Amino acid sequence: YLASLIRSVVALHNLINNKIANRDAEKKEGQ
Amino acid sequence: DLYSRYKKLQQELEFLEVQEEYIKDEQKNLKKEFLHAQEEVKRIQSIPLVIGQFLEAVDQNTAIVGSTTGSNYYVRILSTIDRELLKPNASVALHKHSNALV
Amino acid sequence: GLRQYYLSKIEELQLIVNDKSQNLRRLQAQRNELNAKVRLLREELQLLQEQGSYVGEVVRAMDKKKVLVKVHPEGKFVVDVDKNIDINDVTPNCRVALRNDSYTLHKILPNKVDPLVSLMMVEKVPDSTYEMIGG
Amino acid sequence: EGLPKNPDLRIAQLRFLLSLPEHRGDAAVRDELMAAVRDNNMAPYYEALCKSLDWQIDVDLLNKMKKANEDELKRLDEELEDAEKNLGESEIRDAMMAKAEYLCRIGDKEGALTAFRKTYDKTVALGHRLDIVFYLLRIGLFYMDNDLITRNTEKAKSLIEEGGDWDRRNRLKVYQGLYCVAIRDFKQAAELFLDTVSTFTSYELMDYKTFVTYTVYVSMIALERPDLREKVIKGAEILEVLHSLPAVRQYLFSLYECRYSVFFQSLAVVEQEMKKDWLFAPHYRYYVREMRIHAYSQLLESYRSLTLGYMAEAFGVGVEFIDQELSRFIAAGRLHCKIDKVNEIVETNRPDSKNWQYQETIKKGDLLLNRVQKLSRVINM
Amino acid sequence: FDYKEQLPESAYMHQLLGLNLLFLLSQNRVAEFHTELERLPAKDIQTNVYIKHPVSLEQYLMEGSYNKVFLAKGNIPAESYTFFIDILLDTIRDEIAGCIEKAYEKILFTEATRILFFNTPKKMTDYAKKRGWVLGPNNYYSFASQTTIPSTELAKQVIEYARQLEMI
Amino acid sequence: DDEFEEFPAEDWHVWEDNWDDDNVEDDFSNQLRAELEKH
Amino acid sequence: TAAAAAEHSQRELDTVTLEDIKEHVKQLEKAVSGKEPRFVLRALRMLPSTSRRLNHYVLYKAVQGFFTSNNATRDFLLPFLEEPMDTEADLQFRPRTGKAASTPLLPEVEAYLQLLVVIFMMNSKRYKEAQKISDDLMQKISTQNRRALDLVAAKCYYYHARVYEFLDKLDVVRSFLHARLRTATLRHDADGQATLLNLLLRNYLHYSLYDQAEKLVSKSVFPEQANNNEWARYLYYTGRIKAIQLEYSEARRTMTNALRKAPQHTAVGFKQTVHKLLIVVELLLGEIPDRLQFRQPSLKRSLMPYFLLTQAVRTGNLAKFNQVLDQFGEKFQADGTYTLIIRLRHNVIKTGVRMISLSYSRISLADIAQKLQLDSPEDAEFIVAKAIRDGVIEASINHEKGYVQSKEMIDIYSTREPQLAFHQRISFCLDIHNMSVKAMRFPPKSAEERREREQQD
Amino acid sequence: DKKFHGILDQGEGVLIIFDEPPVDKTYEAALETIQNMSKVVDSLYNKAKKLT
Amino acid sequence: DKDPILRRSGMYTVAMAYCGSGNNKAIRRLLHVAVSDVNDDVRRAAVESLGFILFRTPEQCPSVVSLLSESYNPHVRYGAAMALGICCAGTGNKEAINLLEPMTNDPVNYVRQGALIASALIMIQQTEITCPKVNQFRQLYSKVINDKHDDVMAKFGAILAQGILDAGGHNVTISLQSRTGHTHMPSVVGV
Repeated sequence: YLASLIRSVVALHNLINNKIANRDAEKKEGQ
Repeated sequence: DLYSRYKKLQQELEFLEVQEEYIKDEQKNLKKEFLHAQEEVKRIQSIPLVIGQFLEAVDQNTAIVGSTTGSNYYVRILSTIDRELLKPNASVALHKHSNALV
Repeated sequence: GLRQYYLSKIEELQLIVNDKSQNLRRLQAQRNELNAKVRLLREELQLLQEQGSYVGEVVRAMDKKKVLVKVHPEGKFVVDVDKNIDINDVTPNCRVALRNDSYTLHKILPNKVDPLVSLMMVEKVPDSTYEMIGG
Repeated sequence: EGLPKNPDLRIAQLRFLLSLPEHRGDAAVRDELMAAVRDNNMAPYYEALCKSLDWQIDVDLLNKMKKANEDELKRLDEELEDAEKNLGESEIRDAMMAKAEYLCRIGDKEGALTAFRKTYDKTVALGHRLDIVFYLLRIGLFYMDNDLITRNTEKAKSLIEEGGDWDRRNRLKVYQGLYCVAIRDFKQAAELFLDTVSTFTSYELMDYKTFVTYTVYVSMIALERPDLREKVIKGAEILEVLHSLPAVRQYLFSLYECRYSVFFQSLAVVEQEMKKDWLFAPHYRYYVREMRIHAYSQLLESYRSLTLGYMAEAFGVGVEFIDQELSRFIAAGRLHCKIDKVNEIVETNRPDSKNWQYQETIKKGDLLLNRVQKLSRVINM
Repeated sequence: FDYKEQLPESAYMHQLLGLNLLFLLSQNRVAEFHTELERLPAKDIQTNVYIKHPVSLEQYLMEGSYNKVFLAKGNIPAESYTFFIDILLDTIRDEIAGCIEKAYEKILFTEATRILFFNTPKKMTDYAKKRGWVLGPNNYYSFASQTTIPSTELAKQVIEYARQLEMI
Repeated sequence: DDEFEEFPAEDWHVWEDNWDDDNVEDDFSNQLRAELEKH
Repeated sequence: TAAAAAEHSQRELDTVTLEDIKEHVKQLEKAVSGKEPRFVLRALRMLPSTSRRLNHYVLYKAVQGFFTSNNATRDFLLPFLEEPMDTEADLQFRPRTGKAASTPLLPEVEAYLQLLVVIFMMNSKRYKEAQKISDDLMQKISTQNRRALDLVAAKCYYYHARVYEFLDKLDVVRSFLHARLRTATLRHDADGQATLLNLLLRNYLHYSLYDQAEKLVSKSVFPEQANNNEWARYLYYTGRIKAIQLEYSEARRTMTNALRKAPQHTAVGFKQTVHKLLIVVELLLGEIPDRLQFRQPSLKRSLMPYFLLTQAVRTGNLAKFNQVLDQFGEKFQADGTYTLIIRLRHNVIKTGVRMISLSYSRISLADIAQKLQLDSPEDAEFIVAKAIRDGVIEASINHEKGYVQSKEMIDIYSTREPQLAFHQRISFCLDIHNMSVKAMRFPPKSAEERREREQQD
Repeated sequence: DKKFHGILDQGEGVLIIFDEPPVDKTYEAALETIQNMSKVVDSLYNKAKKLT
Repeated sequence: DKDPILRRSGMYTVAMAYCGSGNNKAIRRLLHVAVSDVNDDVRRAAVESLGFILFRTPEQCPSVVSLLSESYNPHVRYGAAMALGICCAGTGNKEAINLLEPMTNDPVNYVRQGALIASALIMIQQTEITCPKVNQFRQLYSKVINDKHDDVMAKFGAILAQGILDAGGHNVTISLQSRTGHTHMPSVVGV
């Protein structure tokens, strides 16, 4: 359970980073 | 025109069946070949290579290394190398001929 | 009635093709990323056998796109700059990579430690402030 | 000596007292607070306090304080401009730091904060940066700004790490222990207070008597018997200050050596003063409950069974009251026994610590899983 | 319920609705009971005796207040409620007997009569023969008849964990 | 996005949030005083 | 010149809102041209702000020019919309003079503008011409049939249902709304289907036809591809239905999901209602709400009655419970909870029994009755026996001596319960990881070097 | 004072002595890790909601 | 069958049997073999077989051939190039030409050869206005031929490409189906 929770938090961090990169790229393209 | 939308029916079948499983097995075999490619690029770590010191990192895939022969070179670094081990002044293994951080 | 029949099934199929197209574009993106990664590795094995590039410090920039460079640890050459670096950016006392055969300045590496910085690091005068001073 | 009492925490104490319903009208408290207000020309703070407490604004006094504050601010801005033009960076910093100091001394939270941020931007001395950070931390204690407190605590830790000022490190220990007491983190409060008991110098916050009182309270509620024995019951400084203090020494030693029902009169008096105190006020009920649970556990640990009659005799309380209290705590799950009521007798048991750890793991994992799921919904959509 | 307005309502409405609630309770359709009960207006549920007796009877049944459930037999705000209440009493006798089965490591007879709300030892003996008891060899109905790792289910769960981890 | 106007609205502590401080009870000082007085 | 200054401020706001609606309608026609509907969702995201700024007959100033090819609309819109615009106003700002190519206005844009008219009537608080014009819009959209039109149709459906809500007669819409739900289910439009189902469930709840709503939920399938707000409303309605039908676990999960999916910056009324009912449902299952809800400023005075209810139930004595009932019934009728709260009476019985069993090994039946604050000890007897049967308690009753002796509380960690708890948690964590990995969106994405390498070699 | 794990039965007048099991370090580390990862999740709030 | 040559024979047999039919089962089999089978020659043969099967609808091939051309295996890329050439032979498909243009100047001699040959097959009997890439590809062919950088197989591809472009005195087109819509068996066999 501890490892699964840690993995879930890491996956959420990866998703946050991916969405941040996506918005940055889209905004730069729109610029 | 509406039986042309039946043409669109067969178009839908074409997208659905032909391409989905195609990409599925394509990415499966691409994972297989990725493992094979990593094991192949291991080839550059051949035993007879010269030792050096990792001075500075320029890019994610390039760095300056002082070879033990006396000179120092700005050269690419193997991707399959733990960058946490590239501490300052850390001893590294440079390719004998290409002189890259292997 | 049959016109409505057709248009109904046609719209059903339009929805099916639309969602399947989103799905297939996602799958194609995944596949392209993986294939690019693998191709990058396989070309990496090939392009790591290239000669490593020397590192030399520019001492003076000539005309006609040539730069006087001291290559570590022996040798002072004049190298033609590559056609990707504005010669105006090779100001003296800066590290630059030189291609192995036929030395050719092809990159401006991060600047060497300033001689003054090195001298002050050797001298090691402890940093001070008025609040450390008292009396 | 300690850092300046610019955001005087005694003013916050008096405001909290006047906020309490049994002191909303205390003549002495009101008069002392007004003495401080008129002595420091707290015009903005006086206006805000009158608004909050529904008092009548003494327009004449407010106007005179406002004129005094405006004159001071104008004069000190003139000094700042003179330092800008003629004098150097150190003089500029001194002038604008004085402006921040006066904006605190007139209880102007936002202006003082902005002035301190500008001063910290324009300051070059690590010690002076720590002084500014401690000013901000004291403002945070005054206004119970938890975000400000945590941010400035991290800032102070970072600044101390370089420089290694142990005096500043001990001062930060005292400040962080005060914050931990405020937020009901008694374990860390006791840890910090015991670390800094022999090096306390922060008189800007509170006297050594009150510091040792708080240290003894948090140590009793947090530490186990061996640690309490080694630290509080034998620390030379704690023992001397407890010799000075007639009451808290009796409270601590009664708890330690099992003199019961005197522990309860002590707990009642300390509860009253805890309720009076602004720092311990929204934790006095919790502290009393925890101390009662600790006393019951201490009495019950060394006996397989113990009659409710014996419990009541030891604690001086009645059998029915001790029975109801004990049953309440057992239902809460903070006592390791059961009580047989047909023939009153309390029988203890020894549940393995694995059960407690599993319950705590489930609870904390549920909190963190709820947080993770909330984050997931926030991001995915 | 349908034709609100255009109708002046019937005084018998609340009585008959309470009778319907009694019927639902007797047949033990609690969900439908509560659903229809929600139809009754607030003050009708709270004050009107005809709607209070059914809801109160369900409250007592859920709590286990079988004494007050039995006293409902005397309460009976409308005599027509007897029919739907007798069957509920018999079902409640069964439920009480189940409570007795699970609890009461040992129980006697003279008091078990009042516990089961019976009034005749012949009825007691017939009911004991129903299901089955020990008859009280010492006048005590001693119905005190109170490992195996779920390895298969646990292995299925662990394999599910593995599959959910490896389909990445 | 949506203000959720379908429904009406009625005009309108970093420590662990526990449901035990809520008990309605006189101060422990008062409780102990009463117990001692009746003792 | 306060009047003139206010008029000028109003006129500049009119220009701003006019250009805003220009941009919105532009989005609409470019959406229908490009075949991508969600552009209409982007346009419709600002219905609240547009409605808030939709006053002073700015929509008159607009429609008088827009609605040039659909003169059949003026006959109704203008008489209800008056002619309050100043004589000249020196503006003359229109869609190229309200004239592009004599083309009929796109049905989506016409529906959008007429929805603006309907919501302006909503704000004006005159719900008769609003009803008539809403019926006219319904006829228009029923005649029309377009995919990009489904979103505006959904918004129109919701606002028309709101008009009839204010009319106080929703049973009249019942038939038309339900038939149009059937139409939107036959034609696969998830947004329309979801909104229609939500409005039908709201009507059923308003008339207290929980059994009807139960069948509707059972035999209707909600579209999984619905927005967070329709999901929140549907989950709330389903949770209330389950709570009344005595499916408390389903009530808890659906209602918690509704709270989580509701917007967190607005919808204070929805949050208050969901928190109240969820507090009731938790308290009914036995789980007790956390103090965070009652500490929340948004909803604190609203939950005080429920706060005292929670205190009473958790304390576990029917005295405090029934006094609390007595004081705070009125709010419980303003909301509607009698059945749930008296099921909570039973649950306070259960909680008192649980506390007594946990804290006591042996205790007389009279003491149990006293601590449960019950009637005669025989009732406490039967309650305790029923609890032991149900499994609330594991104890055994000694009637001869008239007490209750509890079990030894078999060490749980040596059983499978920790495995089950950790299994639920592990499954959910793995689900979170899988959902995140699936959600990660990957955005779409030299030979001179090749030749140079070949030549240098 | 925890100098030995036992309990004093006054009634009979005996001294029961328990071979108290050691405290599991795995659960201690798991709880501390849960706390630290809660700090991590707070930092993730700070990054996401402020940026996202 | 065990033999890779027998497997390639199976791929070609599928191609011939289902030529023009666009049978989804044949497409599935050929594409799965091109993906997962362990021999590069048969992978290339499978891609070419898919090209054969899809010529009645030249608009469909571009997608799959693009996915297989911006791809992993040099043989798979080459097979995609020939699939495009076979599919669009005589059509001058702008999409196919755009797909093949990057393929030229690929890091593989035979891949460049196949891309050039397929490009010429597509622009068979074409002109500038019909498709604005004929001059680009003609000058590319000429430079490749009169260069020494390029590999011998790239030179072979360029010569064959010029021959195809100017095939039949530039008075002939390659169509796998007759002008009346009947599959042209001589053309299928020839290709």
